[PDB]
Amino acid sequence: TDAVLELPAATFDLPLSLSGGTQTTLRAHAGHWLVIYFYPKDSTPGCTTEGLDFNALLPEFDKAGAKILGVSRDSVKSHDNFCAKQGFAFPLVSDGDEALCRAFDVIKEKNMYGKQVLGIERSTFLLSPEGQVVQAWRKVKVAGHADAVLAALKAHAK
Ligand SMILES: [Cl-]
Ligand code: NA
Ligand code: NA
Repeated sequence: TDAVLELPAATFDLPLSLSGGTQTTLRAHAGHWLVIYFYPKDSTPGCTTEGLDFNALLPEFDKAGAKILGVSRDSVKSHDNFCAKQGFAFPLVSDGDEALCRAFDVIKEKNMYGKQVLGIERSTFLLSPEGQVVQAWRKVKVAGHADAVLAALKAHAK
């Protein structure tokens, strides 16, 4: 009923490779809120702006007991370099095979260049403590986004 998106059961058990060399799974986050933001490419202007915006708000996400994960299909090493350069204090998922991206349906197609071109569409999701996707943002406008996600989280968590 409150879900806005249904994920395959297996999604919650996918091993997600993180910056720093460990793995997580969505099921491992049971009991707390989780913000999952998808972005197209490490170390590009919009993606850097977005990551820095979330990073600045971490204490506010902490107040709600929430954790954040950023996701792109860049490698672990790329993610390590991006985190270190920018000072991010939350993890980045290296979704190299786009398994997590496909589960959230963020790989979108555009007819361009006389081709059918597939890519990550900037998108964010709020996952409840019981693993329901209760809010989505797609074709994300970076400016103001992290603030809006925090506000929505607070509204849902209260
Ligand atoms: Cl959705
Ligand atoms: Na960088
Ligand atoms: Na969760």
